Order: sequence, then structure tokens, then C-alpha cells
Amino acid sequence: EHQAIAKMRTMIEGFDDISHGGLPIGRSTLVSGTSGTGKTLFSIQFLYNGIIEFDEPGVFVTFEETPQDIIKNARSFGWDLAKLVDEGKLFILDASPDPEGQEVVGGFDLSALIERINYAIQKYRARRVSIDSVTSVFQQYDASSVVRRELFRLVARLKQIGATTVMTTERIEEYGPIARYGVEEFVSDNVVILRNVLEGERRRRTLEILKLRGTSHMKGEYPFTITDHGINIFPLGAMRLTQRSSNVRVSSGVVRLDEMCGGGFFKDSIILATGATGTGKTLLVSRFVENACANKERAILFAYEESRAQLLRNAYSWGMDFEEMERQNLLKIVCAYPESAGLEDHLQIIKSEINDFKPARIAIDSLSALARGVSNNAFRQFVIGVTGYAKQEEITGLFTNTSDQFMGAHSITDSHISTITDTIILLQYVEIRGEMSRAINVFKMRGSWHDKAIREFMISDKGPDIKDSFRNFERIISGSPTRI
Amino acid sequence: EHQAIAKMRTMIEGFDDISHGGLPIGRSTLVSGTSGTGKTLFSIQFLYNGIIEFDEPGVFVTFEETPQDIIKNARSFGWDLAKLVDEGKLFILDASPDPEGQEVVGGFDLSALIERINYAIQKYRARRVSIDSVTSVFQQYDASSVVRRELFRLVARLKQIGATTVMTTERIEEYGPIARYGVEEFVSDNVVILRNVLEGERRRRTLEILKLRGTSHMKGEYPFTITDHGINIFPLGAMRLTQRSSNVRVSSGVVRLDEMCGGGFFKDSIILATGATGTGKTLLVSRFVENACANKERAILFAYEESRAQLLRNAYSWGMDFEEMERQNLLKIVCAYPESAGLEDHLQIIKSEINDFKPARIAIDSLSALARGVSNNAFRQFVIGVTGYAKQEEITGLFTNTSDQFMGAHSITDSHISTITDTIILLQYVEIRGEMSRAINVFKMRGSWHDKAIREFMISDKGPDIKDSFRNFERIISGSPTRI
Amino acid sequence: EHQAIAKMRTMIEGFDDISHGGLPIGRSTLVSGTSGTGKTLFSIQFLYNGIIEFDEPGVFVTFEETPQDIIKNARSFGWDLAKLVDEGKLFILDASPDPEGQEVVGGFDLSALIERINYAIQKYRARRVSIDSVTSVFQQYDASSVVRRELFRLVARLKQIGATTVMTTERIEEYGPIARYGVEEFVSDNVVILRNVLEGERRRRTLEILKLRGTSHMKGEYPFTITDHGINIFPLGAMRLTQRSSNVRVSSGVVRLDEMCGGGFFKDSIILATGATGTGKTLLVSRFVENACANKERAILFAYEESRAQLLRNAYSWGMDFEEMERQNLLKIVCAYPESAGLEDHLQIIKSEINDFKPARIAIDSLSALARGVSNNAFRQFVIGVTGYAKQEEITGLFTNTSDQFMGAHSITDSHISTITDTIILLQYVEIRGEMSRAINVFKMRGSWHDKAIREFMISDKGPDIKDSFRNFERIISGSPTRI
Ligand SMILES: Nc1ncnc2c1ncn2[C@@H]1O[C@H](COP(=O)(O)OP(=O)(O)OP(=O)(O)O)[C@@H](O)[C@H]1O
Ligand SMILES: Nc1ncnc2c1ncn2[C@@H]1O[C@H](COP(=O)(O)OP(=O)(O)OP(=O)(O)O)[C@@H](O)[C@H]1O
Ligand SMILES: Nc1ncnc2c1ncn2[C@@H]1O[C@H](COP(=O)(O)OP(=O)(O)OP(=O)(O)O)[C@@H](O)[C@H]1O
Ligand SMILES: Nc1ncnc2c1ncn2[C@@H]1O[C@H](COP(=O)(O)OP(=O)(O)OP(=O)(O)O)[C@@H](O)[C@H]1O
Ligand SMILES: Nc1ncnc2c1ncn2[C@@H]1O[C@H](COP(=O)(O)OP(=O)(O)OP(=O)(O)O)[C@@H](O)[C@H]1O
Ligand SMILES: Nc1ncnc2c1ncn2[C@@H]1O[C@H](COP(=O)(O)OP(=O)(O)OP(=O)(O)O)[C@@H](O)[C@H]1O
Ligand SMILES: [Mg+2]
Ligand SMILES: [Mg+2]
Ligand SMILES: [Mg+2]
Repeated sequence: EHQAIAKMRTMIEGFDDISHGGLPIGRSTLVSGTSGTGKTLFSIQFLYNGIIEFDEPGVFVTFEETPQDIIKNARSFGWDLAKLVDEGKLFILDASPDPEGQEVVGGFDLSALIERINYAIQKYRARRVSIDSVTSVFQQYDASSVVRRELFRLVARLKQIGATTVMTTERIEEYGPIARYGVEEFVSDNVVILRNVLEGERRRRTLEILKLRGTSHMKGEYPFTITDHGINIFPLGAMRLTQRSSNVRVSSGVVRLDEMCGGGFFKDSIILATGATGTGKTLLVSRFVENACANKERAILFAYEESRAQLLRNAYSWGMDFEEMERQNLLKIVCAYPESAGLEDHLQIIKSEINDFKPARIAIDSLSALARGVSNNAFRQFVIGVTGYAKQEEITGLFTNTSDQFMGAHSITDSHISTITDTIILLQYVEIRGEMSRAINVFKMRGSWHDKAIREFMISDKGPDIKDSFRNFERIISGSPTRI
Repeated sequence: EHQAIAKMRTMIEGFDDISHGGLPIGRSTLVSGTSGTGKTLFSIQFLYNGIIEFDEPGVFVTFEETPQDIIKNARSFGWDLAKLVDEGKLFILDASPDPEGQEVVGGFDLSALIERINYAIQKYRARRVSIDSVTSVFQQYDASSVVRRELFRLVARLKQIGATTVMTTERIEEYGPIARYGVEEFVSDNVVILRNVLEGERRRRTLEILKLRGTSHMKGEYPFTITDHGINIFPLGAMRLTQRSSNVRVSSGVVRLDEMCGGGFFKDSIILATGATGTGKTLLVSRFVENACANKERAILFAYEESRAQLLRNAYSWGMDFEEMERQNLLKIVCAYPESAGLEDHLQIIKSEINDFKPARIAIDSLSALARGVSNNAFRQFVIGVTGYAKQEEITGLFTNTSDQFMGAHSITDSHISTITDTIILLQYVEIRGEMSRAINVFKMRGSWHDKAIREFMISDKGPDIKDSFRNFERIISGSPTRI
Repeated sequence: EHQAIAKMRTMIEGFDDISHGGLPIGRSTLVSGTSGTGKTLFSIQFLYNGIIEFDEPGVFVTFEETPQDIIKNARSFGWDLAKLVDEGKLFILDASPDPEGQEVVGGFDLSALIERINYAIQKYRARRVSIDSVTSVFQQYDASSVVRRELFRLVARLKQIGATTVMTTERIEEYGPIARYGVEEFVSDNVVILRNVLEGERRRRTLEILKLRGTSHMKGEYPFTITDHGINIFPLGAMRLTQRSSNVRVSSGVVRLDEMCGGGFFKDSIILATGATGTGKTLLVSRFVENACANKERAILFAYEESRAQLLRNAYSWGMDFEEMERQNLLKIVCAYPESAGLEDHLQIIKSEINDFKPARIAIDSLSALARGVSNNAFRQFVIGVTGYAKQEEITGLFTNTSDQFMGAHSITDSHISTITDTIILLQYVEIRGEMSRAINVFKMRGSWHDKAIREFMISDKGPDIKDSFRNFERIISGSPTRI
């Protein structure tokens, strides 16, 4: 074969995008990580998908876990391996030791096994093979040099056999040596590292393709999750800037606002409402969500600050009934503390919720709340994620941000996101005659003309009422004006 | 001889600049790095180029990878080694063990290997030799002392034969010892370290020539990329300050602007448009791009904030049709998230795009977007990169920058680039009578006179209209003037 | 000289200052460093200078490099050891092993070597001795204890013989133990450490004299460079504050300014021009340069922001022809990116350029550019260097500094250098009636009276025109004054 490297799809969501096709065929791929990083899961999901998506039988060699457990555990993801074993599509080669035994059986079985495996490969016409914890085999009494030969032998034979393999290795340090003996790294044709980085009492899983001899792939780490559907990876850096854009308009839920936006919000756009606490972002959200229901359209409200019940109370006090919105199955409220999960998990929950409800509009109450603790870079990555998904999905999105300081705020967002959003609505307190009045302002709109006036507005039982600007004032933006 | 030490070109883009001529002839060069750093690639690219550019036969010794694979993978770069083997220009000397290994081979092989290597060198009249992973050989059961002799022997013999060799070693820590045994460094006459530094979930490939006994070379790390054309290194610190400069002018796409600049931008210049989001940099960029097509000249718009579709919707709404621009093959829009790659990659993609399209004008919408996450020094290095490349290429370039704070901004650029640019255009909001108006100002122009007025400007369907200055105001730079 | 120990001069530039006279005679000096730090170069230069300057025969003991290579490599610095070996002034003692060898020899050889070296020393009437990489000798299979005895033996015998020796050693960590076996440090009389510190992708070489039993010396690290002339050290802390001072005046190239400076700049003085980008520092520099040529005097313009071409285009646009300046051989322009090298290198390049051109005036356009990345302490050290050299050299110098923030800048320099400079010229933007006007100001002059006005000035084709002060304004320094 005088062509480039050929890959085999793993069908593990996200992996084939990072690996630019999947694992290189006929070659072994090393997948190491610390305890509980999801090595086993990867190898199994690798075989399963093979069987279910291309009817390519698979051989699974286990050195520690028992075949019963490997099947028992797989049920966690709704995997019935037991069935595939019967259908002879999957064969679990039990290589685990027994409660009793002897010693001085070094490369003895390393050679016998290279046969026992060759046997099952031929017997079931296997295309995919995964060896779980080869590390544990020579974890009997060997040195780095002895380990390099045994691995090289194994890999080499499997390569002759032409099987595409995935080899599991354990590590002890999240950023230290790639594998226990710091030898596997160089012996494998392909290296995949699964990390379960701590950092601030939170855990964050990331997968990285260190190398793939002969082809290209995406570099660095990528967050992923382990759910009821296995390993889910998000190639946030793979998302293309090819979002669809239209001139269609939609309402904000506030007529006067719609006018200021020169005809309303664009369907294909991301809106940001910024302001100190109390300015009324949460109000605009409510009103934006209600407007989608008034037009019998589905909308989701991801609230990260108020409870399900409180949102109702406050919404009802502003008129708009959220009760009905839910019954009519037009509005879906989520609610969860940012601390209840990492950004990766949240991002996913947001996605799935969107898939199981086909929203036309979406509102995330307080992006700034999700920014708690997390690093600015980990956050921006989350914003680009949710932002983009919504964009390429034709879903109009309204996001809320509470600035750290009321009055005087010199920047729209503290996290610096205003450069990622299409429309910016700015709410601000204005001290006038010993009183705290409000003001609304369409800071920017990429497609429309929008009003440039800073209009004061009040809040009542009816909702928001946008009045006039403070034409006779100076230093308004500062918060503490000066009448001329 | 009675002179310094002659070098041999590797023709590896960039390397010969870093090494002040290439590898020292008749000596061996140690190239080490962690797994997946590009050791092999370097060693092969060294032979291949030797063959293809000077018809200098090469011997490739391999201790782990199979000859078939080595040829297989090289295809990844449109490398046909199998052909060169036939033509007897390249000889792959298989030194790898067999699936049925045997004990103690740390002496027979050394002299036997050299016999073979020597044999092959003589047989094909080899000029270049590269041994891949000498590390693996004594990775049988040896100590630093035993390792030091064997290497010394190997290097010495190769020296006698007069072979200019490339030796590959593996590491385990990106900044720990230079090679496995902490001995190889001192035995080699030349040392090259390939690094694949993590840092923030991203990976950065660098190359450093630690030492070359007998001559000079650039010091420090240098970023490089592995592409379909192999290793590509950018000696960003080797670019000379000898850019060509002329008095030729060019339009901005805005006539009034051109007036304020004393007759338009200089062809040989770098312009920077700074301002808060919404001020209209993205507009000035469009008007800049269009003006290049209206004069039937090719221009590239590297957009890192808006999608391809959006840029078109907003552009049409400002008049100017981007659609036609593309068909006429005068305008090329790229678009991509800054998170989709590291600066090094981006820099390259910008370059290649420039070479395959011979642009006259280039505009990067938001350098400030590419500065996300990345360190300031890494960023400045990128800026100097794209900036100088444009200057020496006679390409007029317009760059965008969004200041983190609207109104009050005390510095032009948060990243501090304004000292690297020729002409600066500043956009800023001005609160006037409860309204958000804009202002445009030619902050500086190195060769021209340019207007000193801070003119207010509106934005319409037609585009940008630069009106008059606020002669009757004070503290305008601040964003909240004081009418007088 | 009040020092209890007789020293021998190395003639290595800067070392004898650091060592307070050179290497103690009849004693051994350990010189250790990581790979590629300059150990061999140091030891060779030590013998070479010994032969060329004092006709002191030298014996060079090599354990790894070959006598041919040592001679071949020395040609890099234009030294012909081969010639010296013939004349019988230099003897290279080959102690390296052969590419056939065995096992066991690092002991009696220690006695065989001792007797060998004593032969050479007696035969050539040697006075200087340098043993390159003694480390590698017991790098056969020894423990810390065995090493200490062997070294002590060697050292001891060398002392009896009366030879002044230089012993080279290798280290693995830049700041870890002094030498491999952590035993050499205490056995030697003097210890010198050569470092090659990374830090931010750049490499900085430093030399330190840790100890000298019996005398004093300069403490700490000192930056040095390896050039075509070998090791070059800069004892930046050895520079005495005894610069010559005169009342002689010189023009700035701008008559009005000269008036402001009470009759022009002082010949013996360092001037600082600070202001935001666009203020015109680059202009004043040009005019400062041109004026030295108009009076048939040589001047160097070190530019770190503009290309050689651009400087010319802009200079011509301001009248003054730089073309002629060069031809007449009165003006020399350099140009180079600050990223093209570390401060140490830059400093040295500036010095050499000054020696090979005997300038009367010098102008570094933008020190603030050389401050990119580098640490403030490393920067100040650079400024004190260039500044001091200039002073003791009767060379007038004009340095430029761009402030990170236009208007509002509360400090003259962000780097805090203004305390090192004699005369400070401040340029700044003044918002007046919706327009950006410039203001020039002589902030301070140590020996003169100077004008205290903050005059506004305009820039034309003719150049800088200094007009009058804004007497009817308040808050001028603020950038946006108030008309009273
Ligand atoms: N349905 C599920 N939903 C979410 N997480 C799950 C589910 N099932 C298992 N997990 C998680 O996945 C992990 C299982 O790891 P796995 O057995 O795949 O291999 P490993 O941790 O890489 O290696 P080892 O064999 O040492 O455990 C556990 O840490 C567990 O918390
Ligand atoms: N019935 C009501 N009548 C008049 N004003 C109301 C009423 N309910 C709430 N408000 C006003 O609205 C404000 C609360 O606004 P809101 O729930 O919209 O969110 P927010 O200001 O964006 O964010 P946060 O959760 O930080 O308060 C209060 O400060 C109050 O002045
Ligand atoms: N066409 C290509 N485009 C981009 N990257 C590629 C391409 N081909 C290979 N690569 C990358 O180059 C690397 C190959 O490294 P290489 O085989 O040259 O040596 P190494 O990693 O230094 O040592 P080892 O022999 O242990 O792998 C892989 O990490 C892979 O991602
Ligand atoms: N049809 C239009 N009519 C009037 N104004 C418009 C129109 N389209 C866009 N605008 C205005 O232009 C602004 C957006 O400007 P632009 O796309 O040029 O880039 P920018 O401000 O430099 O960067 P950013 O991407 O952060 O907005 C909006 O704030 C809006 O007021
Ligand atoms: N003409 C020259 N100009 C600038 N640098 C040079 C020149 N010649 C050699 N060098 C540099 O000097 C260094 C030589 O180091 P040297 O041979 O003196 O000893 P070492 O590095 O301390 O020890 P080792 O014997 O392990 O190499 C190299 O790192 C090389 O880059
Ligand atoms: N022919 C000219 N006529 C009028 N003004 C000019 C002319 N040439 C240049 N200028 C002005 O001088 C400014 C550039 O100044 P200059 O080159 O002196 O250095 P600088 O401001 O100190 O530093 P920087 O390199 O950051 O610009 C421009 O902003 C412009 O207003
Ligand atoms: Mg809220
Ligand atoms: Mg934009
Ligand atoms: Mg300048």
C-alpha cells in the first residue's frame, strides 16, 4: 500500500475529530492515564462501536478485571457484551491470574499469550483488539529494559497479525512520565493520554493525542466527560467559524427595546445583557423567554442564580405567568448551582437539554455566575462553546452578566466576552436627586442601526418601561451625573 | 584542514539559519526530545533533502521502527523513500530486533553495526547517516558509565569514516535532563533539543541548538510546526530589520479618512485600528478590503471573531458586496477561532495563505482576539511575526484591536503593540447629551502629516461618515465630555 | 596590591577584574557548568593567552575530545594551536580512550596520568595546565568517596609540581549541585561556575566565582558572551562611578530646544526623551544625529523599532537627508529587533559598534523597546551599562522611551530610569478643542538652568517647531486641560 496512513473510526464522540479519522489501522495505540481516568472505558467502547457500527468482531484481553465484571460494568452504559459474546462478535480473553500460583514465569506467557490472542483473532476474524493494563503483566518484577522488549515483541506480533490495537497503561502522576516505565511511550506507534486533573477540589478529564506516527491530529488536551453514553469529548478548538447568518428579526419581549434595536433582535445572534445586580437583567430574560412562548416557540431558561420557585414568584410579580409556559410545553427551566459541576459538564448538560427540547430561544441567567472560581481561559472556552453551538444551531441566545461594580464600571464584561457577542444591552444605575434610577442602552448591534440614547427606565408590576434619555446631564455613564 | 569547521545544509526550512549554515560536516549531531517531538522526522528529512538537493546518498539506521513503516509514514509528507531505495540513493539499515529476542548484545553489535554501517556507507557512497533511537540499543540493561563508552565509540568510529551523522535520543521531561542517561550531552559534539511543551492544554513545539563545538549558532528556543511538508521552523529572532519603505499611498476605503491621513495610507505600512467593541473597527476593515478589489488587487481578510456568513450579512448592510469580491477572485476570507490552534500555527497559516494568493492588502480583524490566553511575550512575538513578514513583502496590512474598556482607556493597546505599528487610527465612544456617539482620530502617522482632529462619525447603510470635531468640549478622550 | 595570594592573569576579558587579578598561582581552579557552557573554551583560552602574552608554555589534558578536534575547534576563534604545538609552546596530552577498549583503568591511570603530566610539564617547562573533563575519567563506575580521593590526589600532586591548573567539570542542573559527584566543590582551591540559564526561551550565560581560598573577588553571577574572540565578560558591578564631567555644550539639532536647555545639551551627559507613541521622540533623535554630522562628527543611531529604510523615508520627509550622512561616513545606522538577542548581546554589540566607529554622539531609539519581556532588574542593568560606557567615553547619548499610556502618565518612565539620566525631555499630547496638540518640556537638567515652560510644538516637513506655553490652561499634564 503506497498511500498515506489509513484510520479506523472509533465512533467515540469527538475522538475521530481530534485523531483526524481515528486510530491508524493495523497499529497499536497506547492509552495511559492515572487510576479512574477511563482507560478501560475507551478500549471497550472501541470494540463495542466496532461491532455495532461496522460489524467488526473484537478481542478484549484483560489481565486484572474478570470477564464477568467487564460485562457487568459495561451495563453502566447500556452495553450488553454478554450478548455480543454469544453472537461471537466479541471474545473476552481472560488473562487474569488466580488466587494461587507460582513464579519465574516471565516472558513465558508473553510468548504463549501472543499465540492465545492470535488464536482468538483468527477464530473470530477479529479486526479490533484492546489489551487492558498490559502494565500489570510485567508488574511482577521487571526493569525498564525488560519491559521495552516484551512490549516491542507484543506490538510487533500484533502488527504482523495486522490487528488494530489499543493498549492500556497506568500512570501515577498527572503530568509526570507518560507511563509507569517511561518506556512504553517510545515503543507505541500512537500515544493517547487520559488525564483526571484535580485543581481546586474539582476534577477535569482531558484527553490528548500525543503522537500518531505517519499522520496529523489535533494537539494538546481536550475536555471530555464520562456519562451513561460513555466517553464524550468536546473539540472546542475544532468548531469551525462557518455559522449561518440571516436578517430575520425576533422580539425581545419589550417593544420599546425592539425599536431601539432597530426592529428587534436578529434570529441568528447572541445577545448580552450587562449591569450591576438589581439593574434588571433577570427581568429582560423572563420577558425574552415569554415572548417565544407567546409565539408558540420552545425556549429554555438556564438559571444559575435563582431557584425554580423564586423565578416563578418574581416572574408572576412582573405579570407574565411561567406556570402556563411550562404546561403548554413551550418553556423549559433548568436551574443548578455553578458549583454543582465543572464547565465541561455544564456545557454538555446545556447541549443535551437543547437536543431533547429543540429550543428556538435560549437564555442563560448569569454567565458571570458560571465564571465563579474557574480560570478566565477555562471560562472563555465555555462561552465560545455555548455561544457557537447556539449560533450554528439557528438558536437565538440571550446571556446575562453581572458586573463586579455598580456605577463606574469601565468595561462591559470583567471576563472580556463582549468581543464574542453580536448584540450588547447595557443596564446601569444613575444617581439622580438622591435616588437610584436605571437606564437601558443598546451598546451595539452588528447588523442593525439601533438607538444610541441612554434611556432611563423603571420597573413595575407590568414589567419594564423605557422612558427618555437624560439629555440635560453629563457624565451619565459614570453613574453620578451632573445636570447642565 | 586549516580553517574553522564546514557545515552541511539540511535544507530543513529555518534550521540552516538557526545553525548558521547547517550541521558540522564529518561529525554527529544529537537530536533528542520527548515522545512525538519529531526526532525521526528530522532524521529522515535530513537524509531525503540530502538526496533530493545535492544527490548525497544516505544511510538510515533504525533500531525500533520497521523499514516498511519508515517508508509508509514518510508518505505522510509526500516522501517516496521506496523509490530512493531502488535508485540506491537511500539505504535503510534494519537494526531492529526480531520477535524472538536473545540476550547480551552490547559489543558484537557495536563493531558489527559499524561494519554494516561502514559497509553500507561505502557501498552506496553515503554522505549522510542518521541513526534513529540509539537510546533503545543499550536500553537492554545498562548504566550511565556503560552508556558513555558505547556512545563515545559509536561517535568516534563514525567520525573516522567521515560520516556527517544525525543521532536520535529520547527524553522523559520537557526541561529535565537532555537525554535519558544524562551522559549523551557531553559525548556529542553537537546537541539539538526538540521540545513539545504543554502549558495550558496547548502544545508548543520548539527547537534549540544547545551547542555546536567549533562554530556559532542561534541560541535559545525556536517554535516550529510539523506539516505535510515536514518540519517548519520560524527564527522570529533572525528576521532582519531591513524592510523596504516607499512614499506611495493607498486608499483606506474611506475618502475622508484618506484626507485626515494626508492622502491615504502608505503602501509600505502597518495600520492599527483600536477601539471598544461596537466602535466600528470591523467596518473600517471591510472598507479597506473592498477598496483593494475596486482597484482590482487581491486582499485577504483573516477574521477571528465573526463567521464567514456574518461578515457577509454585515458587509452587505454597509453596502459593499463581499460576494462579488470572492467570485472575481480579488478577495479571500479565512475565518477561524484563535483557540483552534497555537500562535505558531496561525502565523504559518497566515503566511501560506499569503503565498498561495499573492495579496496586495491584508487585514486581521482583531489581534486582540488572538491574544486570548496566550502570554504577552508569545503574543508580541506573533505580532512581530505577521507584521515584519508583511513589511518585507510589500503588503499593506490593517490590524484590529479591541480595547478591554470602552471610554477611559488610557493606553492604545493593552498588549502594547502601538510601538510596532506605523499608523494608528483610534475609534472611541463619546457620551453626548445622553447619547453614545463615535469619534475617529488619526493618532499617528510616521511619514505623513495627518489631521489632528478628533472627528465624530456616524454609521449608516452607506457606511462611515466622518463629520466634525467637538471644538466646544473638554475631556473628550475620557468618553464623558464637558460641554462648554 | 593588598591581596595575600599571587595571581596569574588569564587575559580573558573581564575575568581578571572578577577574580581580582586572575587565578591564584600554584593552585587549581574548578570550572564547572552544564553542556555547552564554555568550559573548554575557558581552559583553552587560559593556556592560549598564557602563551601569547607571557610566553608561558601550557599543557592541555583531554579525556574526551581528540587533539585534532581541539585544534580544529580553536580555529573558530582564530587561534592556531597547531602552530604553538610545533614551536613547542603548547602540548596536548591525549588521555582519551580508544574506540576498541575494555573495562577498568581510572585508578593507576590516576597515577600513570600524574606521572605523565609531570613529564610534559617538565619537558615543556609548562606553567599553566588545564584538564578538560576530569569528570569523564571516573565516569567509569565510581562513587562519591572514590572520586574525592582521586581528585585530591591529582590536585595535590599538581600543587607540589607548582603548576597553576584549570580543571573542568560537568553539572546537570543549572542551579543544583556544583558538580556531578557533589564532591569536587570542596576539594578544589577555587571554584568557578559557568551557567547557561534558559528562562523564557532565551539563553543567558553567566560566570560566577564561588570561591577563592585566600583572597577576595567579585561575588555573584556575571553575564558573558562567547564570540569570535572567545569569552567576553561584563563586570557591570565593577564599573566605577568616576566618569569625567565638563560644562561643554552641544546642540540638540533644534535651536529652540537648545535655548530651553539653557544653551544646548552638555557634551558629557545622558539625555532622555519620553512620551507616548506619536509624540516625536524619533524625530528629535534624527535631528540629534543630523546635527553631529553637520559639524563633521561621527554618530551612531541604534534603532530597535523602525527598519533602516523606514528611518530614511521618514527622515527625508522631515528634511534632513540620511543618505548623505552615511556616505560622508559621519552617521552609522544599526537597526535590530530586541527579540533577536538577549540584553547581554545587545550591550556588547553596541559597545563594539562604538569602538569600530569612534562616535561622538549616540542615540538609542527606544530603550522601552529593549525592555520587552526582560525583567526590570536585567533591564536596569543594561541601561546602567550602555549609560555608563557612554559617560566614561565622553560620548553624548540621547535615549528614547515610549510611555505605555498616552496622556495621564504619572511617572516619567515605567522602568524607573529617570534617576539614571542627566537631562530629561518630555513630550506629550494635549487635548485642545477636539484636537491632539503636542507639548515639549525640559523636565530637568543637572548642570543648567533650562526653561520650565511646557511649550506646544508642531511637526512639519521642516521639522519640529517649538511655540509658546498654554498660560491660560489648567490640568495640562492631565492631557485634557480646562480653559480658564
Ligand atoms: N454511567 C456512568 N456515568 C458517569 N460516570 C461513570 C459511569 N460508569 C463509570 N463511570 C466512571 O468512569 C470511571 C471508570 O473508569 P474505567 O473502569 O473505564 O477505567 P480506568 O479508570 O481508566 O482504569 P481502571 O481499570 O484502573 O479503573 C470511574 O472512575 C467512574 O466514576
Ligand atoms: N414587583 C416589582 N415592582 C417594581 N420593581 C421590581 C419588582 N420586582 C423586582 N423589582 C426590581 O427589579 C430588581 C431585580 O431585578 P432582576 O430580577 O431583573 O435581575 P438583575 O438585577 O439582573 O440580577 P440580580 O439577580 O443580581 O438581581 C430589583 O432591584 C427591583 O428594583
Ligand atoms: N503530515 C503531518 N502533518 C502534521 N503532523 C504530522 C504529520 N505527520 C506526522 N505528524 C506528527 O509528527 C509526529 C511524528 O514524530 P516522529 O515520528 O517524527 O518522531 P518522534 O515523535 O520524535 O519520536 P518517536 O520515534 O518516538 O515517535 C507525530 O507526533 C505526529 O502528530
Ligand atoms: N446598518 C447599520 N446601520 C447603522 N449602524 C450599524 C449598522 N450595522 C452595524 N452598525 C453599528 O456598527 C457597530 C459594530 O461595528 P463593527 O462590526 O465595525 O466592529 P467593531 O466595533 O470594531 O468590533 P466588534 O466586532 O466588537 O463590534 C455597532 O455598534 C452598530 O452601532
Ligand atoms: N566563534 C564562536 N562564536 C560564538 N559562539 C561560539 C563560537 N565557537 C563556539 N561557540 C559556542 O561555544 C560553545 C562551545 O563550548 P565549549 O566547547 O567551549 O565547552 P563546553 O560546552 O563547556 O563543554 P563540552 O566539552 O561538553 O562541549 C558552543 O556552545 C558554541 O555554540
Ligand atoms: N512630514 C510630516 N509632517 C507633519 N507631521 C509629521 C511628518 N512626519 C511625521 N510626522 C508626525 O510625527 C509623528 C511620529 O513621530 P516620531 O517618528 O517622531 O516618533 P515617536 O512618536 O516618538 O515614536 P513612535 O516610533 O512610536 O512613533 C506622527 O504621529 C506625525 O504626526
Ligand atoms: Mg441575574
Ligand atoms: Mg468585529
Ligand atoms: Mg520610533
